[PDB]
Amino acid sequence: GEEELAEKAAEFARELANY
Repeated sequence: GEEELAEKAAEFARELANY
């Protein structure tokens, strides 16, 4: 399914909040 596509966008997000 598309579970690796969520872990990649889910992380770029965590770094997006630190900015």
